[PDB]
Parts: sequence; structure tokens; C-alpha cells
Amino acid sequence: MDYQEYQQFLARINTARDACVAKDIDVDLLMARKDYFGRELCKSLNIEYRNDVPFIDIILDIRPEVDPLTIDAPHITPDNYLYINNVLYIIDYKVSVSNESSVITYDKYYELTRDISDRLSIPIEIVIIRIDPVSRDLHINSDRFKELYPTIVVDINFNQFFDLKQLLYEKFGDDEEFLLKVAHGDFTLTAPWCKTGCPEFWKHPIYKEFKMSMPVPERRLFEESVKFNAYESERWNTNLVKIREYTKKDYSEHISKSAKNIFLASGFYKQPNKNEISEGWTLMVERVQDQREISKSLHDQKPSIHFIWGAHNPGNSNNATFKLILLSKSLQSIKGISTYTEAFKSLGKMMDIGDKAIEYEEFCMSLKSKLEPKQINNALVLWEQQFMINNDLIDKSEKLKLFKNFCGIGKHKQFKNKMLEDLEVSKPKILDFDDANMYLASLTMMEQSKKILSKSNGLKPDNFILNEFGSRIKDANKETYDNMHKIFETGYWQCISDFSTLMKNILSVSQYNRHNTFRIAMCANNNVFAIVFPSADIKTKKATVVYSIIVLHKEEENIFNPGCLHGTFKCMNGYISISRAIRLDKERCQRIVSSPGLFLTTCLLFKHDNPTLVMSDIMNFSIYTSLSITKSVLSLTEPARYMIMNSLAISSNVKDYIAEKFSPYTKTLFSVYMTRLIKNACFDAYDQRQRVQLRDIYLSDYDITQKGIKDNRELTSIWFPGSVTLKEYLTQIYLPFYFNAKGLHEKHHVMVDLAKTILEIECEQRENIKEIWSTNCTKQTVNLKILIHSLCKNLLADTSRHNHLRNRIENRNNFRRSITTISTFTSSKSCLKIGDFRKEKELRKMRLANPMFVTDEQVCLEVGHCNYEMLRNAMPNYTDYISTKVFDRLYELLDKKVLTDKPVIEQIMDMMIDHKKFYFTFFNKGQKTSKDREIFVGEYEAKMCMYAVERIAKERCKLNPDEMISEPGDGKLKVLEQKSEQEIRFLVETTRQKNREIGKAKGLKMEINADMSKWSAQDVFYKYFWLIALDPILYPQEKERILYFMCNYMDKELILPDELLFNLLDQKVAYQNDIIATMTNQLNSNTVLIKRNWLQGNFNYTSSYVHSCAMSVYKEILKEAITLLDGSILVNSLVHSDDNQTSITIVQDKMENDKIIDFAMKEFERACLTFGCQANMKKTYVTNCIKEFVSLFNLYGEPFSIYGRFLLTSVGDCAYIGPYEDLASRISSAQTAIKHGCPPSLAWVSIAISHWMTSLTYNMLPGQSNDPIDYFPAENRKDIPIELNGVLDAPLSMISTVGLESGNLYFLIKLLSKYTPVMQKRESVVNQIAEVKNWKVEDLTDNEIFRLKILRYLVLDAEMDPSDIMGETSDMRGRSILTPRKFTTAGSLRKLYSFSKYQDRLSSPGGMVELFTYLLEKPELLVTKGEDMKDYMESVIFRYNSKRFKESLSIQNPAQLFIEQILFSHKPVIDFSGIRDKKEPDILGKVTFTEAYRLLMRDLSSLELTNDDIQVIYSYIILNDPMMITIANTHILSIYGSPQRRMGMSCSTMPEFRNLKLIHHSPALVLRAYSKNNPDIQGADPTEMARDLVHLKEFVENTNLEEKMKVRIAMNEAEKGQRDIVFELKEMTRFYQVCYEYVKSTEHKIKVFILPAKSYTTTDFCSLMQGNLIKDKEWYTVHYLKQILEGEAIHSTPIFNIYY
RNA sequence: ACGAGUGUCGUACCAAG
RNA sequence: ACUUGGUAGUACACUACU
Ligand SMILES: Nc1ncnc2c1ncn2[C@@H]1O[C@H](COP(=O)(O)OP(=O)(O)OP(=O)(O)O)[C@@H](O)[C@H]1O
Ligand SMILES: [Mg+2]
Ligand SMILES: [Mg+2]
Repeated sequence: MDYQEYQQFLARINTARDACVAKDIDVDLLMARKDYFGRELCKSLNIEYRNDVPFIDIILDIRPEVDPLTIDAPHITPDNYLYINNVLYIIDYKVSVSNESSVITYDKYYELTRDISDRLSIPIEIVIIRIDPVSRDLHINSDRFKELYPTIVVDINFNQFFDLKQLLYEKFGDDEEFLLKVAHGDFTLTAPWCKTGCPEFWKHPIYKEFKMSMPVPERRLFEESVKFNAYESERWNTNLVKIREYTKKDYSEHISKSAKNIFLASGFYKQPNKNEISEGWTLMVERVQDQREISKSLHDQKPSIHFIWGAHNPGNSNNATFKLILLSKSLQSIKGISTYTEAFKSLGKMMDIGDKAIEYEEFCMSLKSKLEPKQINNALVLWEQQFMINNDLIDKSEKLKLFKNFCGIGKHKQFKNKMLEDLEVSKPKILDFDDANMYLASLTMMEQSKKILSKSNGLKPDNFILNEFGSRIKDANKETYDNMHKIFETGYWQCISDFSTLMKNILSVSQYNRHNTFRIAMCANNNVFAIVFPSADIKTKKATVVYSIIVLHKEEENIFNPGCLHGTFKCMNGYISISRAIRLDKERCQRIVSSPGLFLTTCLLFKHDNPTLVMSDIMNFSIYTSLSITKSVLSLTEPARYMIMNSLAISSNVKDYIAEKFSPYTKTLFSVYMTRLIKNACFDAYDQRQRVQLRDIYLSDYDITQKGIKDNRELTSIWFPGSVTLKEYLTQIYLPFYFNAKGLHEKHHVMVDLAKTILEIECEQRENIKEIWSTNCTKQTVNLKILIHSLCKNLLADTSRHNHLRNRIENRNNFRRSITTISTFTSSKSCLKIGDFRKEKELRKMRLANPMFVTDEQVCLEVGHCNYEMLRNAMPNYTDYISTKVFDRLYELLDKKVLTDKPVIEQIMDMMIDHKKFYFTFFNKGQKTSKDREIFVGEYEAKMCMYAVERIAKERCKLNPDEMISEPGDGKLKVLEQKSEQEIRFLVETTRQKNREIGKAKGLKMEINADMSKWSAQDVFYKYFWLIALDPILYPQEKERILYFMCNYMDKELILPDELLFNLLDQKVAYQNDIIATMTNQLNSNTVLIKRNWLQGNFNYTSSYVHSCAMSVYKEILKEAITLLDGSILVNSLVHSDDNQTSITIVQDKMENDKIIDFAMKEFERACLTFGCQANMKKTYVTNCIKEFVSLFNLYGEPFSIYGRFLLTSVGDCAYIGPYEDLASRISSAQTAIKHGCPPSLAWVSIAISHWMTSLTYNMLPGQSNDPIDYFPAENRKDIPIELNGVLDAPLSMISTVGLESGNLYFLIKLLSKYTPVMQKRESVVNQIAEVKNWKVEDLTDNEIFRLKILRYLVLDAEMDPSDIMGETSDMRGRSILTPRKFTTAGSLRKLYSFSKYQDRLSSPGGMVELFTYLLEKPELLVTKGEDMKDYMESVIFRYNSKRFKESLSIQNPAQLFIEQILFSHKPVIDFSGIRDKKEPDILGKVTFTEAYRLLMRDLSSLELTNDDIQVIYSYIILNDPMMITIANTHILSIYGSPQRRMGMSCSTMPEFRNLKLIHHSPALVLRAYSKNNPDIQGADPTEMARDLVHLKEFVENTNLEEKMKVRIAMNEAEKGQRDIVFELKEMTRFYQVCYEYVKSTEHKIKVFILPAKSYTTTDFCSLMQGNLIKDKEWYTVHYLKQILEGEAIHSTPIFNIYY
């Protein structure tokens, strides 16, 4: 306010450098504003200015008689008080715009002062005076106060504070860190969350164990720290300062002792030289031979690929009947004697229709038009290519031999009949990869496959990919087009396509089979056939398909045999090759079907821009990797990454990893081949450590124009013969891990493995860990005094304003609001319930197979597989549990009065003491790792308590609040680059400053990429106790309650899942050393107590904070050690959950770099160990120039990412929800790959493959059943929107910027160019849109009118519903016009309490009518889902009406949906009902895709399109958003310039993207404010939401949405004659869904791009983005007609030259 | 045979003769 | 063991971080 204060604030702003200081300045500015307003208001009220007066002082002033000890004043600290006429007024000053903080403060003060008002028999009136800073208006809630002061005027001015805040925000606007550090600074009040503490915490056995471990002074320090109150104390930091001073001596001694070790370093670290790799390999081989059964016989090999293939015959015909006759005659003529020759000959005999081909065809057609076999000549025909076994034509012994031994059908004994001798005990059998003969055989197989499959298929390439995207691919890169065409020419492509098609045909006929029948499956190849043997229905649970491949070939040895052949036999006119029978499940068949796209993607990714590589060599490896559906290759791909990276690194423990953990699993020959490849790569990795080089650095004191790694091909290729660049080397290292064959774990074994892992960790902790604290870096211990001192220092540094920190934590996480407003407490995720659930789970008696659990009554009983009923009788101490949904659990708890309308933090504090005994269960994640990770599911109450703890710990972390731990943002890729920049500059200036005097000072760049081993499983949870006691933003009662919760959490019990217990109860033989039985008291109970494991991912943020403290200690040690050498050091540490990236830049001359590297690595390990952490030797390594943070690379300043992992995943993962959904996910993945550096041609190839695979899945290819070309006014698929099963037509720049909306934008831009007058062809898009008024609607074409009608009535409006919208919320509508139905699992819904309530209300006289009218009179319950108890419970019951909502709660197994798209292509699956509503299978709909097309076209033709409609389209698709306008202008006004080579890359976000955002808030917040008609809501800034609501109201008014809704409602009411609740509710739902979709379309999540140059303006970003995506080999300088809106070498270990 | 596995599994199930 | 008849929609599946 005064001159000195304002200039001091200016000085602080100008001298501010970090975001934390800016946040402190903002807090100080807010406090100064509040103080100014309070002083001026006190002047107006003629009362003495008091601020933050303790309530006890108030009472003593008004009641001096009462002793202060007698009265227990509330722990509030009111701003002011006024006691007159026996009335006490409590006055609080507020300078906020919203009234939410005032309401919260009033409620809290009222409920905390009512007690003391009652005891003293004096009324206490709570009055909050709030001034609005922009309108200067006073708001007073109290009517008595307003009577007592009739007129209050405060003529003041807040302009100075506004300008100061504006300057501060301008200086820090482009900092994302600053924006979210001051996001929720609306101060409500400071009050404890609970009135009382937890006295029984001090008597907890866990607390007593924790206390007895520490020394007596530490016990006293902890006791006084828990009891310290930072709000009544004279200073908030007295406790922290005292404890820091106490621990300072030992902390300094530890730091000095660690730093002095630099002189004791020997310089010898763990270098990955070839001798070390050889020793590790020998130890690994010994370990594997110990743990596996090693076979040197080639007959023991498993199929590398489960297919045998041969080339087709051009002479023969591809007719099915002729192929069948040829196959029968070839099978009948098998020559020689063999085990199954008679069976095969008889099988051919019983399918030889002979001369009666016409009768066979007519019988098959008659069957198709409309089962008893029909006797064709020596054939019993049941269907097309289905034949019954003829017992007259085959001998019984041969039939049994063929069905039992060859196919494994009925050979085994049933589980009930199995004896002890029937059980097999043996180690898994794998091939000897070291054996020279085995490797030679694998090499022979690879060479033979390359010989056969390299030949041309003889057919001209013609397919969907070429016909749809060949021009774009050729324009982006002609070399990519040539490579793809050569791939299409080869026999690799024909073989893999034949395998995929034959697999689809085998699956399509796997429904109706009988034991005495077999089927023939064919493909486009006339020489390849499949015999399908009887099995269970494929749609059933865990069903398998069993088949054998037969190939006819004229010349022997022309058969493709990847270890699958059974035999080759001479037959009439050639040879017939038969493979062994193969059983596969649904997921492996899905992998086979989707293999061709993966093969193409892998081939094009590996061959991209590498003339040294040979395409045939790449294809030979890619066909084996793409068609690998077994664990053998998964056991090799992931270890290869870490092994090769660690052998490449300067220092790593790769030898120990190979010796102890690397376990190759080689059951196939390709596994032996790949193992040899990995061994050679690891051997040669350290040899080429020398051949990596650095670019010359062009820096000009303001930016570094050129940097990175030289793109010279001197490294040896890993999987192929050839040479690669370092980037290509890393790509070859990392891509094979992303050949994701997920879902290959079997629960039978993986559940036991996970249980064994958890229980073994728990046992090792139970018996081998006796001490908690240590000073010698003992494993799983913490240095107590170092931990305490570090926590004190970091808490002091991060708690500048403790009141505002507490307020921000409360505001961000909705502590003072209802539980129903938290997303994680109302979600559809799973949680656990403990209780009696016999009825839910129990849905001729059997005896258990295990002999230990059989009573004398059950001795004479049939053995059966264990179920829940059988498990109940076996276990005495069985704790019953069930899994439910989170929202259902919340509904049940609210219904049973466990949870109330109280603020959520009060309920959490209550539950921390009420809920004492915790339960968890586990399941397998199902990831592509060779060993799966376990995932723990807990209860609702555990979720509440952990929510409170994690939200407290999250604020102090440096992590971005709005991102998840599971998916780190790409912004890290930028941050790393920034760090590298400084570490380069620091290296340049320090070396030049020290060498100016000239024994020469030398530099060193060190980069530690580390992961922690068993981050949650092996941790000291006790170290977090001190984190809560020392926290200065917590009251003592809150600390006691949280510590009580943590003590109870250390006593948690893991529940073993029922499936695992079923597995263990069916064994019949005891396990020799059964850890599971030992932990469960010989299966007495299903619960095991877990003490030191905090569970997978429950404490991410707390652990991250402690990890950051450990890195701070490491930095301190390094700085002191370098100070001992009188050198310069720069340490930068990036910390994620357990991932670390530490960069060290050192300039010194005392000693050699090797000693410094050894010392730094030893100190890193010791610093991790001192805090209870251990570095993972599998993922920890040290380099000079390669930074590896979470999946992101920095190659000496150049950002880098393996973008192929985004492409491959798009092929690999499919949810099979629907055509448009799958296409949208794949296109989003392609856009993500583009942002990460994908060349344009590869992106176009990815998009083409995505479209082709989507069309294959849903029969949308040209000429197929769901082909939409004939139903719509379109000549090509390009003319149909992708939402209507069309293909995407948009420039790659548009896809990169606006992914899914690119099609509509590009169509609108094309329409503008076609109908814009010639004088305005090249102008701003605003000027061209203005002339749309001059367009003639009759001049438009049918396609243009049809697409414009879609845009007007289906995008900007809701004229036709994709599904039944009753029960849907405002966000459930998407962009999908046609949506297939999915599963609605009846078992999943029967487990929901709220679902039973919904059924009860549905079967009631008029309950649903009352619910609908309640929803209608409160329409914001459609946008929200309830903000209190009653509204949430009504909204849940209403939401149960939605069929789409019940499908979201159901199980959508991707394999079952994949076979659904194969078996039931013609089934109606679409719920399409025209314009605004004008035993059955599990999945069923109203109409099919073609019927949907016809109804959609018929209803579109009835609509009317006018000029005003086109104006509305152009105004609210393009003109509304600054981004869309910018993109349109860039496309229209683009001029490409001179070509330029791509040399260096930079990470850049679109500059000033905040000015390109129309709506600041999220769609949910905007819709909440609009539906409630209030600008200020819980998580919104009132001023910004005012203009957001202005924009939304403009959209609603100009498009006549509400007026048309009212007219429709009135017309319907007139037609019916009475008010219709359902119609009006549906109309409101449609209106809110349209508003939500508009607001969502407004926002674009532009993020970090990798671009050839740095961008400083929005135009620069657009030009770089556009010029980058034209050609692969080079990029163009792009200009716009109008506005769119001296060399020196450095003396360092990584040698480099700077051109300054 | 095939899938899985240094954990006994899948390799359809039931009834009648 | 073999013959005939009947039955069978999913891994009833999944979390902590938005
Ligand atoms: N899928 C997940 N679900 C829950 N928490 C997870 C998940 N993935 C990672 N986390 C959390 O992040 C941490 C890091 O786990 P990560 O996969 O890096 O390995 P780790 O468990 O530390 O073990 P290791 O390095 O020995 O394999 C976990 O300990 C857990 O807290
Ligand atoms: Mg880890
Ligand atoms: Mg990690």
C-alpha cells in the first residue's frame, strides 16, 4: 500500500527466479490485501483493529471472571470480535469474489462456537464481511450485524495489488509449475479437522515396537514432535529448528565422512567388458541348467510358428469344391508307412465326394438357404466342408490313434479319475541354447525360411492400404512406398496373410461340432488347408481350437517349416505336408489374426532410412517375432533391453543381472537363435562404446542452435546384419519389448507365483530383519538421525507459509466438501467388502482332491474341482469377502448411515480411529513382462485414509498435480532438454574460466539412470512416521489419528483369492516346502499378515518425497566432496515414483575422472541405502551423454523418444468396442507418435494399417457386408466421415494438431476453397467464411449437403441418438453416431446393492415416475451426479436406467468381443431409433449396420439444410475457436520454401497457447456452472467462468438449441394432450450432452512437440510443424501470406567442440 | 500333439445303455 | 472303455495415481 511496501514487492518480483519464490510473493500479496481491507473496514466500523485473535483472549476480555483453565475455547483464531449488548459478534475479513469460502467459514465457526456459546449462556453471532475486489461491494451474512450497523461504506482501492499480481503472473505465466502452485489459494480458515486425538495410539503394539527401536532421546523427540502445535506456538518452526539443531552434529559427521571417501576411491568400477559378460553368462548357464530340464534333441522343439505354408498353384482353380476334391485325392494317395499314414488316408477317403460335385454344391446351397448327414459318394456331409467320421472307412485302432495321440482329444484321464501316478512331476523342458548343434539347427531353419519366403508370390500387389493411402505414402517418402511394395511382393506377406485368413476361417466354424465330425478350412491359397478337429464351442469359457495344416507342393523341400511339421509324404502329382496338431486359445488366435499389421509395421520401422540393412533379413526376423504367441520370446525381449543398455553403459551391474536374474526360456528354435543374437549384442556392446561421437555445439550465450549425437552409421546392428546409428541402435534395443504379446499368463500358475513372491518377501522380512535403524547401510534399514535431519531441512524449505499450505491442500482435494464430489470415491473401480456373502457366491456332493481336507463322511464321494461351497467347509477360519464397485459401496455406506453429509475430511478422521483392521486382496496385472506384477485391492475405508495421507504428501512433491503416476507427461522430455542445456553451458563456462589462467582443469559429465528394487515391497514404513510427526501443517490430534491409521496399516492382512485356494485344494500331493501352507497355518485360514510391504502403489507421493530427500543428501555429499577438490559441481536430480535421473557435471584437476565416477556411484548406492531404498541392478546404469528418464531420452541435449512403441501398441492393443472407437484410439496413437518424432511416411503407413485393420474386423472392406459406400451419397470412402465407417481425409498437420476433429475441419476448408470467389481464394479464413452468405444451397452436391447435414444436426445438435439416452449423464454422449451393443453381465450387476435397490424401485407402482419428475425439477443432477446424500442416491438409481452405463459396469473381454465380430457378423447390434425417438443372446441390438445406414440416410434426407445452417456450422466449428482459425489459416496461406536437412531437434510447446483457448475451464466445470446457473462453484474461478458461461450462452442462443427444445416439448405436449416426463427428461439430457460436446470440442490438448527448430511465437510453431510433416528426408521453411492469428575443443571426458 | 509350468492345470461337461 | 442323446457367451476381471 505504502511506497516502501510497493517498491519492496517490485524488488521481490524482479529478483524472483524460481516458482516457489513467486508463490510466496503471491501469498504475501493476498495477505497484504486482506490486512488492508481489514484495517479500512475497522476504521469504518469505529472499532480497534485486531487480526488473528485467539478465542481464549476473546473470552477472557469479555469474561475476565472465569478462569482460563475452566473453559475449553475452540481452536479457531477469529480475525476480530465485538461484544456489545450481551451479544458477541465474531468478524472475519474476506477479499474473495466467490461466496463458497465465506459459506465454509461461517459453517465451521458456527459449529465450533455453539458449544462455548451454550456453556457461557451468551449468544455468539458469526458474521463474515466479504469485499469483492473488482466490484468493491460489501457482503455481510449476519442480519443482526446489518441492523446494528445500518450503513457501512469502505471507499478503498485494490488497483495496486492488481497491478502487482499482474506483473507477477506475467513474469511467470509461461511456467506451468507456478500456475498450479497458486491454483487454490482461496483462504477459508484454519481449524483442526477433528476435535480430539487418539489416546490409544500411544498403546499400540506397532508404536511400542517403533519406540523401543529408537534411542531414548529420539523417543523424547518423537513424543514432543507429535504433541507440538504449530498454530498456538509463538513460531511454527520451533520444533523443526530444535530437532534439526539436535541432529546437526551427526548429520554433518555423516556428510563429511561420506565426502572424504573420494580420496579412498580406487577408480575401478563395474565396467561391462566382455570378460565380465562371459563370466555372467557362465553363471547364468549353471543356474538355468540347475533350474530347468535341458534337452539336446531336436524332436523336443516347440513350434516357433504354429503354421506351415507353401506357395499356391497358378494352374489350379481356387474353387472350394475343386480344392476339396484335390485335397481328398492327395490324402488318399499318401505313400509309405508311418504312424498316422493309415489314419490320414482314411480321413481323405471319408471326404471324397468323387463325381457328385454338383449334388454336393446344391446340398450345401440348400443348407445355407434354410443336422442329418447326407451320403455323397463315400462321404457323410453335414455342412459345407464338414464331414462326419465314417466308421466303415477307418479302422477303430487308427481312429483312436489319430484322435487321442495326434490331437490330444480324450487321451487324458479326467480330474476326478486321476491318481497319484497320473500326476507328472518334472522341471520345464527347454532346448540347450549353448549347444552348437542346436544353434546350427536354428540357423538352418532360419536360412530355409528365408530361402522359401523371399521368392515373389507372382501376383501384382493390390489391397486396401495401397488403394487408400499410396499417394500420401509416396509423397511423404518414395523409399517407404517402394519398401512396402517389395514387402507386398514377397512370400512373407502372402504366408502371413494366408495364416491370418485361415485362422479366421478356422474360428468361424468352431461353434457347432460333435465328437464324430471334422471340418475343412480354406484360404486364398489353393495349396493350404486346415483340418479342424472336434472341441468345445469357441464362445465358451477357456475354449481351445485344435487344428492341423496340410500343404500340397510339387517339389519337396519347398515347404515353410518353422518347427511345426509332422511329416512330408509323396502323393499323386507331388507331395503333401502335414503339421502336428495345435491347440490355441482365443487370445493367441487374436494375435495370429492381427499379425499382418504388426509384421508390416515392424518391417517398415526396422528398415526406415537404412540402406545397409537388407529387407529380406528384416522380414525373416519380423515374421518370427510377429507370429510368436508363446512365453519363450517374451522371456528374451524384455531382458534384452536392460542387458544391452547396461553392457553399453560406462558402469553397470549387468554381469550380476545375467548371473542371478536373467533366465532365458528356450522351447523353440527361434528362441535359441534370438538368445545367440542377444549374447552377441551384449558381447559387442562395449566394443562400440568408443564409436559414439558428439556433434559440434553452436551456442551464442542465448540459445544452442545445434547439439546432440552425430548420425553416423558405425554401430553394429543387433537383430540383423548391417550398420546402425545410435538412435537406430536404441530403437533396435527398445522396440522388441513392444511386440506386446499380453494376456499370455495362465492364472493357474501366475497366481501361485505371485502369492509365493509376496509370501517370500514377507518371510525374509519376518526372520532375517531384526533391526529397523542402522548406520552402516544395512539392507532394509534407515539411518535414523540422517533421515530426521533431512526431513527437518526439507520440511523447513517447503513450508514457507504453513497456513496457506494447509488451506491449499484442503481446497485442491475438497477436504471441506462432501464425499460425493470426489472422483475417486464415486468411480466405477473395484473395492473390497468384508462380511457374510454366502448367498452371492454360492450360485451330488463332491469331495476335495486334497487328502488333508476330507472327512470320513466324504471318503466315499466323487472327487470334484473346488468351488466356494467346498472351500467354505474346508477352512475353519475363512474370512469371507466380495468385490464390488466404488460408487456402489459409497451408496451402501450412505444408506446404512456409516457415511454422512459431513465434510469428507471429518469423516476420514473419524474412520481413521473407527476402522482398525484392514484387508486387501490381490490379482495379476496381466502385463507383457515375463514375470507379472501383483495388484492389491482394498476396502473403501482404506481408500479414504490413504486418500487423506497421499493428498497431504502430494502438495510438497514437485510432481505435476494434474498428471497421474502411471502415465507421465511428455513435458519431462522438455525438462530434461532444459537441464542438459545448463549442464552444457556450465561445462563450457567453467572450463574456459579455469583454463583462462593457464595441471589443466578437466570436465566430466555423469548420468545415472536408476530404478529402485522392490520399491513398495521392501521399504521401511516406519520412516514415514517421522514424516507425519515432523509435519508443521498438522494439529496434534490430526497427527495422532494419522499415526494410529499407519499403525493399523502395518497390521493389515492380505486375503488369498478364492481361485488360488481352489488351486491349492486340488493337488492330492503335498508340496515339499510350501510357503503358502506355512503362512496360512497349513491352510487353516485365507489371510496372511503383511507388515513391511506398503502395497503396490498405495503411497506413491510419500515415497517420492522421501526419495527426493535422499537425493538432496546425495547432492550435499557430492558438493562437499568436490569442495574438497576445489572444483566446480552441478547436480540435477529428477525423481519419479521409484525412477531417478541424476546428472553430475564436474570441473576439477586434482584427480582422474575414473576415481570420481567410482566415488559417485558408490555414494549413490550408499545414499539410496541410507533411506531404506536399493538401486535395481536390472535398470540402473551410468553413461556420459544418454539420459533415460521414464521412457524418454536425452542424447547430449537432443530430445529423443522411441515413437514406434506408439505405432506398435496401436496394432497390438484393441478393445474391440466398435469400428469408430477402435479407429479413434488408433488415430490418437498415431498422433502421439507424430508428436514424438515419427516421420510423415511412417505415420501415414500407421494410419493406413489402422484403417485396414478396422475394416477387416467389422467387414467394412470393399464388397463386404458392412461396406457403406452404396448406402451414402459418396463415390469413395474418403467422402464419408470416419464416424460413419469412412476413411480419414486430412493433412498430417491437422491430425497432429486436432486429431479426431481434423476430418470435419478439412472438409469445411475444402468446401470454402471450392465455393469461395476467385478474388478471395487466398485470404484469412474469417474473410472467406463471411462470403458463405452468398453461397447457393442448390449449387451444392449431394455429398456436400449430406455431410453438412451431419455436421449441423449430429455434431452441433442431437437429432438422432446413438443409443437409448434415458439414464445417461451429460458426458456419456460421444462422437460415435453408430455404436454397437456390448456385454451386460448379469453376474456383475447382481453383486451391486444399489442395483438391487434400482430393481426394487423399478418394480414399484410409480417409483420411476417420481424419480423422473425429481430429476426434471432438478436438471443439474444430469450434469452432476449428486452433491449430497439424497441427490447422489437418486442420481445413482436414475443412472441405472442407462443401458450404456450398465455395460460400463460389465465385463468386456477383448477375446470374446474379437470372436463376436467373427461368429455373429450378421447379428443386429445397433440401437438406432431415427430422429428423437420417432433365449436372447447376451449381445443384441435393434438393427444391423446396413439397416442403420439406410435409416440414417432416410432420416437425413428428411431434414432441411439452409444457408443459415451453413453459417452456423462455420461459426461454431471454426470461428468459435482461435486454434481452429489458426490451423485453417496455416493450411490456406502456406508457402513452402527452401528444403533443409534435419540436423537437430528441440522440444517445444505451442507458445502462448493460453491465448488460443476459448474456454479456460474443463467441460465438466462449465456444464456444472451452466446447469446450476452460478458462475462460482467449488473448483472454479468466478470471473473466468463468467466469460466461459458467456461463450456457452452465445453458442446456445445462436444455434437456437433451447428455443427448438421448447418448441418440440410444446408440440409433443399438444400431440399427447398431457405433460410427458420422459420426453422432457430426454430433451434435457440431449441438450446438456450437446453443450458438453461443444465445450469439449472447444479445448485442444496441444503438448510437447519434437520440431527441427526452436519456436518463439505461435506462427513459428505452426510453420515448423507444417514444414516438418511434408517429407521424410528434409523439412521446409514455411511462410504465410497473411497473419494466421571460431571453434574450440573442450577438455572434457565426452570430448566436444563448441563454435562460439 | 499343443498351451502353461523348476505348484499337481487345460487337454469340453452331463445322462442313459 | 465304447455308442446314443442332451448342455455350455467372456479372464465373472481387476487399482493406486487424473
Ligand atoms: N500398475 C501399477 N499399479 C500400482 N502401482 C504401481 C503400478 N506400477 C507401478 N506402481 C508403483 O510404482 C512403483 C514402481 O514400480 P516399478 O514397476 O518401477 O518397479 P518396483 O516395484 O520398484 O520393482 P523392480 O524395479 O524390482 O521391478 C511400485 O513400487 C508401485 O508403488
Ligand atoms: Mg522398481
Ligand atoms: Mg520405475
